[PDB]
Amino acid sequence: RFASVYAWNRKRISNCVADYSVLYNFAPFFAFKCYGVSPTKLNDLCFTNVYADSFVIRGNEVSQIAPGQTGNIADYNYKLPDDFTGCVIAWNSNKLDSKVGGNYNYRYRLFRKSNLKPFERDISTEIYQAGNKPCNGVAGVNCYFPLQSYGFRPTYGVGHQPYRVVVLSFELLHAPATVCGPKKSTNLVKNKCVNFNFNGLTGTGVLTESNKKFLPFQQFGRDIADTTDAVRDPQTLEILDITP
Amino acid sequence: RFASVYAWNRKRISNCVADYSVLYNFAPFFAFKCYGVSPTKLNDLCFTNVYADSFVIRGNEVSQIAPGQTGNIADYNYKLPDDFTGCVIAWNSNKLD
Amino acid sequence: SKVGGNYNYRYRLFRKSNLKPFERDISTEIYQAGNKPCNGVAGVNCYFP
Amino acid sequence: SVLTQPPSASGTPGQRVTIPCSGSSSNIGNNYVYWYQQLPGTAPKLLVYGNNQRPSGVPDRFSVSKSGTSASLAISGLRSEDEADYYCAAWDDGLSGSGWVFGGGTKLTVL
Amino acid sequence: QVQLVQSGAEVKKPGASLKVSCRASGYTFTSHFIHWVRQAPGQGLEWMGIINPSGGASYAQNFRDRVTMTTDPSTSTVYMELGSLRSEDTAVYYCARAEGSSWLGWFDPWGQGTLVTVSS
Ligand SMILES: *[C@@H]1O[C@H](CO)[C@@H](O[C@@H]2O[C@H](CO)[C@@H](O)[C@H](O)[C@H]2NC(C)=O)[C@H](O)[C@H]1NC(C)=O
Ligand SMILES: *[C@@H]1O[C@H](CO)[C@@H](O)[C@H](O)[C@H]1NC(C)=O
Repeated sequence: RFASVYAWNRKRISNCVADYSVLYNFAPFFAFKCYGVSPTKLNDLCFTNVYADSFVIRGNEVSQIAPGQTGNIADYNYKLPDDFTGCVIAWNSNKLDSKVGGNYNYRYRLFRKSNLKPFERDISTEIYQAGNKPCNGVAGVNCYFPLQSYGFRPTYGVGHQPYRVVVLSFELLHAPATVCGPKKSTNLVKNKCVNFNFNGLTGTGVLTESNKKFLPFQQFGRDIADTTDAVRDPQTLEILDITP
Repeated sequence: RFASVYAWNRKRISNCVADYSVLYNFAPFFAFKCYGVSPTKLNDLCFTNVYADSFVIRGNEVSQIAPGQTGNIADYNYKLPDDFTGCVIAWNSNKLD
Repeated sequence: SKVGGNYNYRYRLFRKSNLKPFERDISTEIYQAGNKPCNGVAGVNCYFP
Repeated sequence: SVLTQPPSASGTPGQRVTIPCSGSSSNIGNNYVYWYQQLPGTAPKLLVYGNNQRPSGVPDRFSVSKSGTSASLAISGLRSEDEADYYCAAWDDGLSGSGWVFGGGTKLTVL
Repeated sequence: QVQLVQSGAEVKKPGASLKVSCRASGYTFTSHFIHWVRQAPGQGLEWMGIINPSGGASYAQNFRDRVTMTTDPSTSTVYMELGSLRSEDTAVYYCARAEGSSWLGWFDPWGQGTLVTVSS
């Protein structure tokens, strides 16, 4: 049971090794648009938080799950930020989420005061007062119920079928990362020019014993002019200086 | 005198400011379904041609003034296109007609 | 086309099933259209192709 | 009518006749096919379904084939009961509508 | 031993309505959705509708706006109502039963068939 679009889930993904090769055994995926990353290189990167949102939508609105879009899904049901670096996955589920005789359990909000902020979730059911007069909880003329149920008969065109959507959104940067792909570690060598990767930091240089002190909250002190100069192993906590 | 349904009027609306805030001083409007537009935003949009059709019908056939409907009004008296972006307004007039 | 029949243009009218696109066959084996082999002698149920 | 079937076919008892039905990705390239037999003056019955399975009450002399966006039914050894109309069936999801679409059918007889 | 029986029908003037029955027997009524299919003579077949035998229904969109269905899971029957008939709707209607789950499935029991016609 995916949740309906006005009240979407949000699974926070904690520490793991994340094989994305899976997620490639579910269907043809009517879509699959990775935005900040390219999907062929996901199994070799470290991310800090991977937020997975999940909902259902009609088929002609799958193009509205994108950064900076308009229409009655992206304005006020689910707003992606313009600083987006995730991946939008969407596949048809007319064989599961739609029954004969109307499926009145998928609803979308069509009237609101104004738009949402990015990643904003509302579960309000207060009657939007369009007209100048109050109608005090009794809908009708110039004040309507805000959550309208979808249709999802099976005999609807593609473009009115229930499409399930999972939006992955994850940021890679400060802090550790916690969750990273399967890269298979490797023996650490010292005093040799090598090609190194320290939990996401890709570079070249000679590794040497340092004399700097990162405090348990520090992961890699760059130098003046903003270039990485020291790192701390990802499973030993040894501080090592780097130099071209 | 509204015209009967088989021979409906068609007023083409030329240049002129439409106080959308009016048309809200006529009754309870048994209906008022805006299809392509949402009626709270009408006072801030530009339209090119505003065609106003006008007729009378029985009360159980007001649901047939919609894009893609069947029954003896919508089949051959007045057919709305399936590319509709107007607004259907309907109110009782048993006290007049 | 000549007067008196031109018996040098032939077309295959019976086969097992269809061809693939751009498929060429020069078979002359007797198609068996029955439940009993006729071992290279055509006639009832099995015709020249 | 979106499906494509030959309008007629003929043969002799003891011959293998194939009846095809080719469609599209919406019609066939994304949803099993089913084969129904209409004998004249009756209701339709089942012949073959699911491209590998056959129901009861039928000899398995009828076979099913599927090549991409096409399918077909194969009949070796005709009898006098096989002068009938044959239809193939498939679900389809199209832009204008969706539903349970049929073939045109093929009338098969022996002179 | 499992059969879907109907009612014999007659000539009907165009623009009228037509309620036709489909009584199910021999098995569990609320276990199998019902297909409604239609065939004009000298033409192909086209299916009308699909019915939850205890629930709702859905329709083929080429034949929307003129067909209604109703279940009646006490005397084990479903019904088809077709109003505003035409002269090109002269056909025969079959009422088939489907597989126990949703729309995709085989159609194993079939109706006897009903003749629908218009004349003067
Ligand atoms: C991750 O697991 C590895 C298992 O190999 C840990 O490596 C061992 O850590 C212990 C504790 O210091 C050492 O005594 C062993 O010698 C290490 N193994 C090898 C092969 O060197 C590693 O410490 C773990 N990392 C974390 C952060 O828990
Ligand atoms: C939190 O606040 C934001 C904006 O102030 C609002 O959109 C959201 O609904 C709030 N969440 C809860 C659970 O109240």
